[PDB]
Amino acid sequence: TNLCPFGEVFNATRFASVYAWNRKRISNCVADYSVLYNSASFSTFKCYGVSPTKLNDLCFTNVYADSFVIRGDEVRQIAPGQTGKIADYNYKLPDDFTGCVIAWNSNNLDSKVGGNYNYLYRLFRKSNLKPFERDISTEIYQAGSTPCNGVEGFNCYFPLQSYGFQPTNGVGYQPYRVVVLSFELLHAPATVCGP
Amino acid sequence: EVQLVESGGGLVKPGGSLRLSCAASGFTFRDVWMSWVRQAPGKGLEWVGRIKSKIDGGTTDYAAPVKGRFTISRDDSKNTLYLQMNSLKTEDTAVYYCTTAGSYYYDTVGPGLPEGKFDYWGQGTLVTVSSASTKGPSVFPLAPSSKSTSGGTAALGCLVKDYFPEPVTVSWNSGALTSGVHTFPAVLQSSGLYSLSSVVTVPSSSLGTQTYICNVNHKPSNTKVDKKVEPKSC
Amino acid sequence: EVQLVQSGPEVKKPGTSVKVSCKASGFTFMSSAVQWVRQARGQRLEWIGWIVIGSGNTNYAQKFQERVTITRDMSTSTAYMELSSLRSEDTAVYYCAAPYCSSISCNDGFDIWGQGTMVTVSSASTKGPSVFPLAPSSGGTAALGCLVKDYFPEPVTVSWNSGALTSGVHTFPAVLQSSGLYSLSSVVTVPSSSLGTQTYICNVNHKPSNTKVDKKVEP
Amino acid sequence: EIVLTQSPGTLSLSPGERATLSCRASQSVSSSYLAWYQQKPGQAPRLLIYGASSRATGIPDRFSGSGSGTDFTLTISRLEPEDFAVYYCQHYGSSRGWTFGQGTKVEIKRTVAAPSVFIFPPSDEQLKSGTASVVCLLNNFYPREAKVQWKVDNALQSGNSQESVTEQDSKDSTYSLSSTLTLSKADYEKHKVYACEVTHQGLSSPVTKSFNRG
Amino acid sequence: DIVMTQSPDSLAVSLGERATINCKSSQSVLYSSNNKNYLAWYQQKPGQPPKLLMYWASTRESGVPDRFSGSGSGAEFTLTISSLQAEDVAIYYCQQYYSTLTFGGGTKVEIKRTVAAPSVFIFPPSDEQLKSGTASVVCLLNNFYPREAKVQWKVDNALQSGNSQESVTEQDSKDSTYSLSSTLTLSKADYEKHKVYACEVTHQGLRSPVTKSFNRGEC
Ligand SMILES: *[C@@H]1O[C@H](CO)[C@@H](O)[C@H](O)[C@H]1NC(C)=O
Repeated sequence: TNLCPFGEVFNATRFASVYAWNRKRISNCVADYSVLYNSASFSTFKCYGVSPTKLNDLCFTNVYADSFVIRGDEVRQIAPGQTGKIADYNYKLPDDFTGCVIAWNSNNLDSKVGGNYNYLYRLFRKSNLKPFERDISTEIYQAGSTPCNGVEGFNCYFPLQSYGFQPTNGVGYQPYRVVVLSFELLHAPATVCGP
Repeated sequence: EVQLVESGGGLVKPGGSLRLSCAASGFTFRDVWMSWVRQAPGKGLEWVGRIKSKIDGGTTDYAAPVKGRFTISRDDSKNTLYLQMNSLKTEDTAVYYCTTAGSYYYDTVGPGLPEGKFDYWGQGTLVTVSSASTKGPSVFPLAPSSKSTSGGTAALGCLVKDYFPEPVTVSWNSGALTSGVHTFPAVLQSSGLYSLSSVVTVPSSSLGTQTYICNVNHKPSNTKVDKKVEPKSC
Repeated sequence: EVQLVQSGPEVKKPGTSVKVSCKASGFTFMSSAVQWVRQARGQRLEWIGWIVIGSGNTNYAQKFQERVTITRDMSTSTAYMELSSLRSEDTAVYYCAAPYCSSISCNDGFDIWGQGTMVTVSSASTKGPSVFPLAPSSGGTAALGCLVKDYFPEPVTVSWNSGALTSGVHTFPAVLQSSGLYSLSSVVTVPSSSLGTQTYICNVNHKPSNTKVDKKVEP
Repeated sequence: EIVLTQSPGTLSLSPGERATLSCRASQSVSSSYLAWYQQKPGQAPRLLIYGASSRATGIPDRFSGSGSGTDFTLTISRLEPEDFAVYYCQHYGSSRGWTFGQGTKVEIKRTVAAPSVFIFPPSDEQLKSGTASVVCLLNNFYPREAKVQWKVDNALQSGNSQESVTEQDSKDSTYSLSSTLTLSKADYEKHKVYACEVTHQGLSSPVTKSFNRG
Repeated sequence: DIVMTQSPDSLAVSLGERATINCKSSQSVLYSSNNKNYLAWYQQKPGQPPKLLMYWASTRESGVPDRFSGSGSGAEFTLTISSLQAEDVAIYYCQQYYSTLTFGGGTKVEIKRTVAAPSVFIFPPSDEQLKSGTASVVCLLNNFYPREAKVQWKVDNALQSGNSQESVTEQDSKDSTYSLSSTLTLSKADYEKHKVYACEVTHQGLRSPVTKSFNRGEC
């Protein structure tokens, strides 16, 4: 039958910025999670609440695949119960997370001579995010009591900021492509199963 | 080698049409936002139009002077960029560049550049819009003499006279002689034709032995001339 | 308790640079911003630039846009400003300023200020002052003093009778002579009647060289 | 960038009077980003007013800011003794281009006092170094402007005088300044009459003190 | 459209002197999302395609010398060659890539140089041209500075007028001189009724106006 189109997610050309991260629903297919572990060399493949060796034996209502790009020293924030700019302001996993996160170094794809300034993250925000929330706002962040009126200045700062992804950067500061697999088990029929 | 090779220009009557094209090699073309930039003779650079890669939508953008008449397109299977010009005006007379400029700040290519560079331009194709007719040039020698001699060196040259339109190309001895060649900018005579001079200094010792032949090629009139330039007693 | 503490005074030679620090303690630094200001001796306030601690985004005055840098270390709650290619006209006092912030929001004005950092830019070298007397030479009220001449860098302090003589004591600001060294005078007014009975010794301290001098002043 | 101009340069007011300080902008600017600072000598600036009309935490009521567009005013209703200082306005709109004014000094007003002028001969100990320092002293006078001309014998001297003036006293609210003529030892021993000429508002006619040596 | 405008239009300094170019945009080209100015500088020499010099306002392209330094922010930018060299004689355009692509008017940078007098040469018509009814006499001036050069054709000492045209070269990249060719064109009939054909050159580096001439009975 139909194979789950993991090539479209993992092998995409353009990846979303972390603040405007990207969800892809997966349904009506059979996934070979064993092959996914050995499909390549991933620098990270932490599973949560499931063993990927025995994930091929379960069925789920639907599977959500979230993908984006972050720094190397921020991949550790893509885990339950984390803190930091990426976890608090960009992409937040729940404490009861039941899925695997996956990452690999993408200096070959997402860094540029003189600086790649197309990859952005959220710097300022009024509050931390709820799990799986996504804020793509762009309004000037009011830090004082004076209203900003859509104009940058003192105490009026633009909410987003860009990685200066350079090829000669250290691997901690290099771009990494994260892909998070969420598994949902509801009262409905299950359309995504192993072999 | 990464290279941009434009082609398909010359003389075209006003209100007419013409397709420029640019053949690229040496890089992954399909990932680059290519633009055309033009330059009227003696004037500055003027952006004509960009087309984005297929990954980023393929959306085109044109400048107002040409929006409504020009059409840019790709053939990624042949790594060629096109520019369709219709209802041509005399203010379109310019040399046209295909270029990768403006792209690397947005496109998907990474740091692995084949030569550490990302900004590339072709040599350029000139388009003359004119209701005038083509005319081949007359090639006349400028003979070396005691009147063109000082300190062991001797100037000689070629006269490329009464032609339309630009350009002509001039090489000496089939490209063997290159050192010391000056080609003067063409001047537009009032009759509407062009004229320029190509000179080269040589050691006068050789004048009795060496053969100097200037090869003039004028593409729009399909005229090719090879002229022996011999010494004359003055 | 809520403050900005800057570096110590600097003496610098032309062509070099200088990096002043500004460590904040007492408030939410990561949401604040630091601006940099200088002011020469007895002159107006000159704006240098400012940085946003959360982003590090900087903006310098057109006057310094080439030869100035402003940076921040969040882990030490410190802003730095670096001025390149120091000239004599850079001899000034440098200030950092920030608005108080809390866990909630920030103030809408630069209300916190540092102590101020003196930066002397000169080609001179450290030297101890040669103090000289001003001869006291009416029916009453006489004038005497001493002259602190040729020293570098600033400052020098002047006491009279080890802090006993305070009324009528005028210690003037220094001036910068052509030779590149400073020179300042000090004066007291004393009753002419007790010119011979009372003994007047003026005390001088120039800490940048450990030079300390007391000098008697007699008619 | 934008330019701010404060008016006037100096205010001469007594305690309890009313000071009006003006700050005029070269272009129209937003009231949200105009501030006023106070500064005593040796201290850092101190924020009185922000947002043109708001007082910073703990500023007495007698400080009041007003304005909009290009004309901004700071008013001190009844002048306290702890209020005589230098005042600056600052515009800080946009992320770039901020500026200060040239500043207005506010000083205590008092009845005119004339200077008592003292001239000083150089020390014998100093002549051994090769240079001579003649010193003129003006003591406890108001107002602050004055002129001290140096006359050697009867030759007016120019280009070899340096001046230095104090802050006005907190007791008698007067000023004091010193001018030090500088000459080489050789040029000093050639002339005999060294005179210091002082003009001041409180002086009916100019005052000359001098000595005979050299 | 976003509109680029440069000042000045032309620029001339001695070897090793400082050259500056200015660029003004209609809107700001500072992108808030990354605090980057989206503009570049290009250099172009005659007959060549332009070469990228600077991008992101200040980022040098590889191979560009250190004399080149981009600066500015928002809508006001400056390109500065710190010590102009003989091979920087070109036209320098500023380009924005913030919204599509727009180039400025360009700025021509030229080298001020020590005076050089020209070498005057002269060629008579070809028998091939005379076969067709016309006689073109060429005059050639070699390696002169400044550019201002007066070339008058005399024919048996009769000043000519309206029958000659000139062409100047690019300023040389090595010794910064100019060359020039002036073509006098007569009919074959009018050409044979006269004897002496002369090229008279007035130039600054010449004491008296120099003449290169030839006789038709000696050619
Ligand atoms: C992505 O492509 C590579 C080779 O093109 C392949 O080995 C890999 O399995 C692909 N990814 C997925 C998820 O299928």
